Amino acid sequence: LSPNPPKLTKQMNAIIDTVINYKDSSGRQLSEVFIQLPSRKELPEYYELIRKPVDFKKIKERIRNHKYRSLGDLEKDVMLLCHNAQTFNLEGSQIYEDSIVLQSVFKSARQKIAK
Amino acid sequence: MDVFLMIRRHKTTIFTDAKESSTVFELKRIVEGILKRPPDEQRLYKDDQLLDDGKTLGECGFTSQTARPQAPATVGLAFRADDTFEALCIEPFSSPPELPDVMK
Amino acid sequence: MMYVKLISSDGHEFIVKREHALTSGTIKAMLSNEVNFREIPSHVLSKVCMYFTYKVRYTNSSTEIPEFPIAPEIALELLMAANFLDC
Amino acid sequence: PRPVLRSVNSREPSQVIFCNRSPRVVLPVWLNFDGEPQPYPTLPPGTGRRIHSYRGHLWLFRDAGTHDGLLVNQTELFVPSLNVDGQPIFANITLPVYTLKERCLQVVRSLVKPENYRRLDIVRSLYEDLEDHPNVQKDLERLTQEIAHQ
Ligand SMILES: Cc1ncsc1-c1ccc(CNC(=O)[C@@H]2C[C@@H](O)CN2C(=O)[C@@H](NC(=O)C2(F)CC2)C(C)(C)C)c(OCCOCC[NH+]2CCN(Cc3cn4c5cccc(Br)c5c(=O)nc4n3C)CC2)c1
Repeated sequence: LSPNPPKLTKQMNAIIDTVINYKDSSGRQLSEVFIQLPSRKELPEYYELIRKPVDFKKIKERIRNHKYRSLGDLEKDVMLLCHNAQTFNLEGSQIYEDSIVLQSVFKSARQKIAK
Repeated sequence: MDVFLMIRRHKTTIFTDAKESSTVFELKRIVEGILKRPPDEQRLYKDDQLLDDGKTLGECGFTSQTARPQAPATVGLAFRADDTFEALCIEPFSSPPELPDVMK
Repeated sequence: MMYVKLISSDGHEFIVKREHALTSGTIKAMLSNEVNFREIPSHVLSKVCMYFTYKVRYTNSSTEIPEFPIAPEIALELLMAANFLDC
Repeated sequence: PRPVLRSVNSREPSQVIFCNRSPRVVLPVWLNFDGEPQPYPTLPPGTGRRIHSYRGHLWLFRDAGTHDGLLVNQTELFVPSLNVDGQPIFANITLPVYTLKERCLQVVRSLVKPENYRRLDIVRSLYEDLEDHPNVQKDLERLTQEIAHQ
């Protein structure tokens, strides 16, 4: 019924909260644009290119509904979010640049919280 | 570097442009071509100060920030009459009406 | 250079270049050297002549275009003059 | 898609410099892939920013408050080309030489409220001209017609 222990769900949302609440030297929250994916009516070109769309709202939902069974499964989707943003927006974009720093903020937070 | 002026005398106003390095004498030759009075029968002023023939427009104080196309500088003009020169007289423009309540 | 005289309702004579005064469509029609305006006063007509200088100087120009200023008291009479002169 | 004036989904990045050289607060407007206008962050007078766009993307610039049309490189629209050897493309936003009638119209619009346009002592013709506020959609209708007519 509950496939994940309380400490696993505790440390999972502790890492994602560090990525979501992260702010650069300017004071801008990098995750802001990545929290809500745009609808098919707004950006149909996003769904034509991206096969597995994902945002931070679906990642927090997947922690709440126990879909990811480990930290590696959580990373699988946080890296997919960043690769979808890079693939869609391409090199040079602020969204592409924000994705790279959010990838390192997830890995340094996983290193910190777990070990 | 162009300077945009308003040469004024009584109820006459000439709109003209000149270079900042141009002299007051060269501006008197422009007035001669328009109003047919030679430079020796003219006196040009910036406010109440008489302008020297040898001085440039920039040396008199007419620059690109102070004499723009949309807000040109005024040059006072007085012509020779009989033997002496007339007093500098620039007839002012008419006043606009009171600003309405809708704009107030 | 070719010049034209523009006379206001209160008798002020404004000597502007022919090329500058040609900015207005109404002046183009009556002019083919003098032009009289019985309903445009001097303070409005002087501001219309300042627009003709601003028009010719900054149209098709690579220098920065500054704002053409209009004071709140002259805005209404200048609008009626602009509509009547087509500029 | 389908309108004549629209951005092309090129997927080819292009680095542009937006430079506001007007005394107005500028509103960059991007025409999306269906030709619909999208507002972008405003540029204060004299401000310049390096922005990221793509090849074949249509842009136009307006006054953020008044919606008056502005020029970009002495023209209505801006489409960035390809970065030749990683060089940025420059978009110089300037003020157009407005007609005296249109400039008079702007100043009276900024001083009077829309409800009091009929209260003025001006002729009938000028009330409709004053109520005809500038907007992106009408200038697009005029431009789509102009390049389709050409
Ligand atoms: C500073 C400044 N001063 C004056 S203008 C200016 C400026 C100029 C440009 C940009 C950013 N650049 C752009 O928006 C460019 C300009 C124009 O050329 C269109 N454009 C695009 O990027 C478009 N993109 C393209 O054409 C392609 F990507 C080549 C296909 C355009 C407009 C995007 C369709 C800017 O920045 C600020 C944020 O603006 C971003 C606007 N939104 C973001 C959400 N996004 C919607 C959105 C939400 N999300 C996600 C949400 C959750 C999770 C993820 Br994982 C994603 C994700 O991955 N991607 C997106 N997006 C995209 C729609 C677009 C400020």
